[PDB]
Amino acid sequence: DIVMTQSPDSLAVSLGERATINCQASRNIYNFLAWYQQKPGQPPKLLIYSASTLASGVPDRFSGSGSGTDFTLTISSLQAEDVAVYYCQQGSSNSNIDNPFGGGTKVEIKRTVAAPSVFIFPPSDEQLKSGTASVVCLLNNFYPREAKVQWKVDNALQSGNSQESVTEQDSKDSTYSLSSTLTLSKADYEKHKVYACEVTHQGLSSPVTKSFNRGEC
Amino acid sequence: ESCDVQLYIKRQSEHSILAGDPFELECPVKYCANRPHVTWCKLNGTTCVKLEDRQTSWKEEKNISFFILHFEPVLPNDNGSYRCSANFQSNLIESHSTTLYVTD
Amino acid sequence: QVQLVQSGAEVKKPGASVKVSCKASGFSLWTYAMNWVRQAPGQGLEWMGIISDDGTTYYATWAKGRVTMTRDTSTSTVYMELSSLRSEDTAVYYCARDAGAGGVQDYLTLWGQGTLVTVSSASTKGPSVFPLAPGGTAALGCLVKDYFPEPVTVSWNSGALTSGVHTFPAVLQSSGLYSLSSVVTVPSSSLGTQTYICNVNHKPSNTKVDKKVEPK
Repeated sequence: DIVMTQSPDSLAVSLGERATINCQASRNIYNFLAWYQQKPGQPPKLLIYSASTLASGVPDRFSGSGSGTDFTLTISSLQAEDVAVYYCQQGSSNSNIDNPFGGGTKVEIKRTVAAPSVFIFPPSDEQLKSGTASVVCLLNNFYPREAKVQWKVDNALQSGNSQESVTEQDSKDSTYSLSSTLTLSKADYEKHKVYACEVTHQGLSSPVTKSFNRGEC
Repeated sequence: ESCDVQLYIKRQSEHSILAGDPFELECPVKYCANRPHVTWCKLNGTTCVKLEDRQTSWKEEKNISFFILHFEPVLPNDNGSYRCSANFQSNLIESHSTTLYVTD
Repeated sequence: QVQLVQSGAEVKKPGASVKVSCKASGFSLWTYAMNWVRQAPGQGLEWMGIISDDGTTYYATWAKGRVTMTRDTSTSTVYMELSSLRSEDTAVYYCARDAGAGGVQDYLTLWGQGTLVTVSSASTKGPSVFPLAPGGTAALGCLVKDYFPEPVTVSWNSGALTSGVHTFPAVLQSSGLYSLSSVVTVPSSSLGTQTYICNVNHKPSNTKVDKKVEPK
């Protein structure tokens, strides 16, 4: 087996600055090491092969170095189109191996702290007919990605009944947005009045709470 | 940028090695872009019989590429004559044999 | 030019097998080996194996006894069959041309478009689309709920409205159906004048839904 390890898991660099990512092999793979870039909903694209040879057409802001067990990919000046997941891949052996790819490093643009704008949506009347209520909390255009959302139903903190989803970094302003959906049976929804989502984020000095009372305009 | 494949084991090449030690048998390979599918075979009289389910790897050292057969570890019966082989275009390339001498 | 064209998305029940194909154009399967690589949603690339110039196969340890790679050199088509499918086999399956002739993968120079294989007890179902009704900015949206399988797409006002749109990645619910929201921020003052319609495409069920979102 040859275990391939990338570090860090994710890297945030300000536009125009240097990005360096690491790939390590558990045993000597010489210069049989390639690098790939992958954007959402696309196949990977080859950037570097033989540790340091740029593939045809790849901008020369990309460079690879290393040999043996320690390898690096460097982006000399990060551009918006470089936001992607990067993988390394060993081509020395496949004798009893788990994976010749490393686990990947996500590269993102670092920007100034931006607090989320927060919105709450009650379930629609149309949905309530089908016997389910979805309550949505929207955290819009924030940075960094880390945020906490707490659902509170008549001051009672909720657990296990919400899912969240996060967008990819916005190409224009380098922010994220996040939704949290609280799912309740019609029955349980109608037992209560106050529906609140409580948002904490680095950019907020104290929590932001949005709420509504069921049935109210 | 472009060249024919060579498996350039020199004529009358030999190695002697301690039984119970690891050994890496080298097939020097010259190729330019499209790395060949190199296999190993061991001579049984006139026939070079392809070795199956063995540990192999690639090594590069000082601008020389080698295809490696691993012995982990060498056993007495590993004694004999070995060749590396590869398809290139529509040709079968076969190296000169290399001979192994195992000290039991 | 040189191309790799893969077979269409598959939906499979637990315990089934799948055979995905990859037709190569503009090179011989004797010149360059073919690799198969999968990726579960939001996860890393997992190499499955390689089929060499002469048809010899080599597999990742986990793939042995589960994955069978074959070829037909007369059509330059390679095949990946995966047996005893489980929900965790849900993934995009890629073929990729090796730089080399096989044995050991070298590096990958050209990729297929990928084939989504979804493994689930669920039946194919179009979404229910619900309104998410609305400083001087308002938020509005559509909840696209209870569809199977992936993918859905969402546009706003037939593609005329793009600014401020965020369409969230789907989550898989415990029911085994997917759900996503699409939202947009607009001027609060515009709400009386401007009509907002989300356009929802679920290609697996051949379903299109438009939903007007009103402030109510």
